[PDB]
Amino acid sequence: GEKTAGINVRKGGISNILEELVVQPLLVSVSALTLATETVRSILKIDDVVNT
Amino acid sequence: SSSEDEDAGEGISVNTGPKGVINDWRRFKQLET
Repeated sequence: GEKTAGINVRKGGISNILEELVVQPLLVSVSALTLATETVRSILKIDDVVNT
Repeated sequence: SSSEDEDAGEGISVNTGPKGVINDWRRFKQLET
């Protein structure tokens, strides 16, 4: 149930990172996930390469 | 006596091989240029 448990590089283990002030905007992870999924879907619909 | 004259499928359109070999192609192409 620890929603905000992350890798604490300073402590060297696992701990709550909101106490470490390690935060990022949502439209970084969301954008990365969306764009990566779209790119993977685009690549999966490819079955040949042609040299011009 | 002794004394005498004596005394099909031509169209290939290669697909990926050029991509695989472009490293060596450019390796030779730089020196050729």
